[PDB]
Amino acid sequence: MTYSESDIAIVGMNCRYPGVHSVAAFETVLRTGCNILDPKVTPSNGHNHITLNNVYEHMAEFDANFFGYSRAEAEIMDPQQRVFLTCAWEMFEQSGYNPKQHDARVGLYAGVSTSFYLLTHLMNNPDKLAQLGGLQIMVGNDKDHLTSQLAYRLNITGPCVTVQASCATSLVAVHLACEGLLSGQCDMALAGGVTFRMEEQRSYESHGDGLQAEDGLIHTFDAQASGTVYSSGLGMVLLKRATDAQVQGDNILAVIKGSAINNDGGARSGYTVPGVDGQEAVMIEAHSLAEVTPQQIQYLELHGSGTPLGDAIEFAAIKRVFGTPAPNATPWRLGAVKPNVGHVEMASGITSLIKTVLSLTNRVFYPTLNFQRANPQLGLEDSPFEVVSRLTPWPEGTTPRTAGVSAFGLGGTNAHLVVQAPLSTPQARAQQMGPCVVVLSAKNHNALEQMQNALLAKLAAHPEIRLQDVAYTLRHGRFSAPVRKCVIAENCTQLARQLRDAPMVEATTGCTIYWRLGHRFVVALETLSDWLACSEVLSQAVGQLLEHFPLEPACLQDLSPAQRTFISQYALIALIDERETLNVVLCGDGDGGYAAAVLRGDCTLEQAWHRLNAGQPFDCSLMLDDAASDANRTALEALGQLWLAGVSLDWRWVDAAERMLGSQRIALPGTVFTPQRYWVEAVR
Amino acid sequence: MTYSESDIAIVGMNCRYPGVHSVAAFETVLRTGCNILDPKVTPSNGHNHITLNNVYEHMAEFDANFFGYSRAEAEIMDPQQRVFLTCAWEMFEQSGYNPKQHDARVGLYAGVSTSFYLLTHLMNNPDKLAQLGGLQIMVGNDKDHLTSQLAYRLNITGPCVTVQASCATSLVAVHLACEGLLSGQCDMALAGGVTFRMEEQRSYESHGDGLQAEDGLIHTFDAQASGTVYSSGLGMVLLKRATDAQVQGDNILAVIKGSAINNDGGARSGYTVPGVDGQEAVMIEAHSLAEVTPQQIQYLELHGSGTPLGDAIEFAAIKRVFGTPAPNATPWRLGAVKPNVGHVEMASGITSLIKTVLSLTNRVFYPTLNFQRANPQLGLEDSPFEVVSRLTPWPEGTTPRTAGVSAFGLGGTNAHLVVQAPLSTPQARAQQMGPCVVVLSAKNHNALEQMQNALLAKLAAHPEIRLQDVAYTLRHGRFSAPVRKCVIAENCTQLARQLRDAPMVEATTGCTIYWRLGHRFVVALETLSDWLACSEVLSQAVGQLLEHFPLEPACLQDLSPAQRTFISQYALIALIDERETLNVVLCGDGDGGYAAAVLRGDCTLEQAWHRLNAGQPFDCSLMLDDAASDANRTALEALGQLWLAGVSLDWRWVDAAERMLGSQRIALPGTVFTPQRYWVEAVR
Repeated sequence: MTYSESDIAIVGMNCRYPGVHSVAAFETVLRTGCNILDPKVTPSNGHNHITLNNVYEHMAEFDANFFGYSRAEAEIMDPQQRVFLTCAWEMFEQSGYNPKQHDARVGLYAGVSTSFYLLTHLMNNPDKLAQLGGLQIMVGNDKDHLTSQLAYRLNITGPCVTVQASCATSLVAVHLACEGLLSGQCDMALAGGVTFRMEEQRSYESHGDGLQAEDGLIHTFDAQASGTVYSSGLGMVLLKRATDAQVQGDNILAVIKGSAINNDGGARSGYTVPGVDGQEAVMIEAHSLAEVTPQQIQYLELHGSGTPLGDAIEFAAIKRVFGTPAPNATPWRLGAVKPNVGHVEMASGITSLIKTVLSLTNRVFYPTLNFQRANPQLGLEDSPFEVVSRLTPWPEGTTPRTAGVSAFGLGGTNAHLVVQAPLSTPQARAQQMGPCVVVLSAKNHNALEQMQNALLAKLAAHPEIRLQDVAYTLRHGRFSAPVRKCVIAENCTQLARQLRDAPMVEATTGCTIYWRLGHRFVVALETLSDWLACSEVLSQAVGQLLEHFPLEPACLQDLSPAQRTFISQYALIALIDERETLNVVLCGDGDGGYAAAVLRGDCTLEQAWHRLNAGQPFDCSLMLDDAASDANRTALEALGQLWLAGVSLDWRWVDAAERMLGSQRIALPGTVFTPQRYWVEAVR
Repeated sequence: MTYSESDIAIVGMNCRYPGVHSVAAFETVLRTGCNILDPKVTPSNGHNHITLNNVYEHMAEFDANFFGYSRAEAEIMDPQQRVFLTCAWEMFEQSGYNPKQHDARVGLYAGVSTSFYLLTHLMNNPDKLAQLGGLQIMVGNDKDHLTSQLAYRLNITGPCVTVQASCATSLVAVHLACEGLLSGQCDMALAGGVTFRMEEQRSYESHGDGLQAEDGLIHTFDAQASGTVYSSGLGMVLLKRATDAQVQGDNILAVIKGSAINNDGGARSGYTVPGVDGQEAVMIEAHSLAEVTPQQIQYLELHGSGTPLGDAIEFAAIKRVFGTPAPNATPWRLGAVKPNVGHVEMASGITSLIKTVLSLTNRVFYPTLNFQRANPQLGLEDSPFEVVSRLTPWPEGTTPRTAGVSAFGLGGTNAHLVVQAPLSTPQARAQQMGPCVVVLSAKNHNALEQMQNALLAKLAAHPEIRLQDVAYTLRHGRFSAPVRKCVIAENCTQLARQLRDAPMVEATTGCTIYWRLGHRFVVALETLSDWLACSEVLSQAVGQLLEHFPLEPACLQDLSPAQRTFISQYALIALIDERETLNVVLCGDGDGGYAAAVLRGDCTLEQAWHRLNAGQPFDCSLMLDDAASDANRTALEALGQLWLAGVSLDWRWVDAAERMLGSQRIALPGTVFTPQRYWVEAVR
């Protein structure tokens, strides 16, 4: 079985919370069932003064330098935007995608809280408030820019939309992303949200309203639910069409089957009140679009605000949508993330979604905290529902592991997802040992060193990581920085000693590329066919020589070694010259001379072709010759020394020369930022 | 020919600018070629101090009362949000749609500037800054709420998304709207933007940067272009699937054939610089999706910022996309709205779009101001392009009147539309005189009076308005307020004297509805079939009597008058009781008695049916009887007096009794707001 046409694959995630600096770490919070807010309640004038760990300490830090910001620009730029950017770049790398260069169209769908940095900090520094130009202050803080910045810095030209929808924002984004994928507007999309609280917002005063918790604890669905608790947080995911992700060497974490967004409309007691009708509606719609009955969903990731009324309503809407299960079917499992990491105004939804994805991949229901006793008004006990309060393994059913994710925003804008485990990967992967081109790059040697050591460290830690993957990932999923290092290895072990002994090369732009064409250079049918398959211009010119367009593997096999030399030789240098006319000198040997004369431009292709069939020869250094080493290998090294010399390659070239089948994008170490503090203080 | 599946019809518009309070008025500005900003330049310290008419005077005013806001809520609520809401309600009414009640799913796609009200006014009233609760201040000002509020107040449950994309916002919204229509997520959608400048933002200091005009004039594409000029402004449109709009009595103003949104990505000299590549790309994409060659577009509505560089780039991108026209083809016409009403940060796009739609409907190219002499670097002269600087009629070609609309936002987020004149309306409209049910409602008599007079005024002004339309519009396009007035008229003339003589009736909820069923009540086949067609429950119950499900017109025609009485009679009261079980007393006469006994619940339908075929009778006041007057008429009055008594009707009931064919939604007077000032002042 393969993925459904409407199936959106999650191929990347990233998140930040106070003291939680990686998805991996977040997972740990969920697993160990930790509450990062660590609240502190002080009775205060009949109310409760509550202090939290709800501010993302590191917000001030940024590699302004790396992202091309002046220190000033960085200081007025909203932390939210900065950290979001950093995180995007990271996630892209971790998902095996070169942040600044994109084969396919990329969409940006994301939202952000108001810039309390602006409101509290910037606006209380009358100096920097004007000395750096109001317009730029706006560029630094107006929500609109969140996406536009990322689109600049990651050179993204797809749909680019800052989406805003109170608490639902992140999931609304996710939805609009799926939409933009399925519509075709983009081919891969980043969707997410970010909400940072300033230090001034660490505390809060509890009024007894039932909106904010009296005890600083989100007692989702618990009898003691007194309200919610707001925190800093950031979340994002990388989505693409499952059908594509399957064959594009993506690690499909999970699949959004269907999504929906709506509003409670006027079916509520007042603007800021949830609407059973609406939540019901959205869930129904989503489940419909994901073509799933409630019975086929095992888990639901609640909004779980911790507000008595909100919880009460949400659950009502749930009961309505789910109804009764098949006799003796296990109850529906309910969970909530907000107890763990607080309510993250914008990045709530995506947080829940991430929690879910982790729940799926790890095949566990993670505990929902502060749940000591179901709230009477839910009547959960009699219901076929139960809140998860212990790490418990996600049992396997006759249908896929499947969960629903709800984000119900203040103001009544709602979003719902159906998320499903991915297809089990039938991996009879006869991992082929063979030469692989491993490449690292950085902005300076010192970084490259660190990258090197980090990678080696990873490989050493995970001996099961296979080279095909590494080599691939380090090509497609990383940007070609100016300081480079390239190695051809047979295995991750060997690699260490090579990498270390290998030289670091700063691209010296615009040198002479010298080409020695040897007698024989017979590269593999696959390689040549893939190479030619990279350019219409070639495929035609060759199609005419072979009297057979389009070109087909067999078609090439008929060619004599002596010919395939000429053709292979030509093809490569022609691809290079096409992508970038650089200073290319040539020099041929026997069967090489022919190609050499063509590429030089002494004659036309067919001219030499006929002359080669007639046997009428002609009279940074690279060579192309079986004699020296396996043609294919000679090609890899050839390309490598090119890249080192600072030529721009289409990695497909290398991929085709490697012929590594079933290679995979993997999460490796990546860009090494050294960020500084960029912060404006409020002048008292 | 009919509309394409992907064709989105614009069926409503609305806008506000300083001193421009209606679309109609805006049109006047465009026609008369007026520049509302009326700048004033004062030499100042080597620079120019410029004062404008760029603040929307009335922002402070609102019918908080009408929309259910406490004066506090209103005072902290962002003017942008308020005026937007008011305008939405208005536009809905003017497009013939009941703002608070929606047959189909409605989507909200809209964006808003940062709340300078918050920043400048609210935040300088330390009192009201906390005395009314931070959370509510956020609810009042955070962009997120723009849509959510509207969704509440207009009881909209569709997709609800605050979209943000700098200058492109409004058009990005429009796009996402079309998307949500075509995707099916909604059935009608409001898309728009709003940007209000506070008084503190009226003037500005000209630095010579080339970003803001030195003379307070947007010289789009003109040699003297020194920059742009920012203003207050609001815009919105009402969109739905053309194919539907065609048959749903909408006035299709124009059609979006295709749309696209993208970003300049990294193809620019710096974050705030336009990217030829990107603008090129977006236009191309759009034109592709609208399936049009440049040659099939006559007009382009420029971004026309008035910044030398921005204009220069835009035009380059245009040249690239359009190329050369067919020999001796008239040149492409270029226009820009920003000279007329300034640059409206968020509502620029939608403004341009409206200008375009007006350009189309009025079949004219409106003048682009401040254009005395093309800017050298454009090289417009040689180009097959021509900036429109005179009201000039839009000639007819062999292909439809078709234009492109560009919105290129700072930060590189771009949007492009292809907008086309609608299909010419084949209106063989044999306008049928006949009885029509005209209904007015308001919150209090005093309002109802005003509404009355307004309406009569309109009708008197436009004697060509046909009653079918009026009566329809006043049913579907208006909310049933508690103070009501209902009339059955034969023509708009007659109507006046009826409306005046008619009583105003305050719905007294839960009175007794008395039903007299007369011997005969044979309503038209159409009417009965439509009535039954309103409820599955009925269509089945009758389908069983007639042994023919689904029901077909002919099927009913076979029924004897004496039967059709019983069935018609039943059907109506059954529909009423279905929609709302009210206290319904009954009383029958001959053939009536049968229905009466059924509805009373003495027997089951078929029980009386068989008894009627056997001829075995039984033994707020309304009656149902040919004897009194044409059955159909009797039904209209019946329904009317119901509605007056304050019953909730499905207007389809009335529509079906009227049988007015080809009725149309028309722009009449509507809800009468009496708004107060809600404003927080800055405490110095």
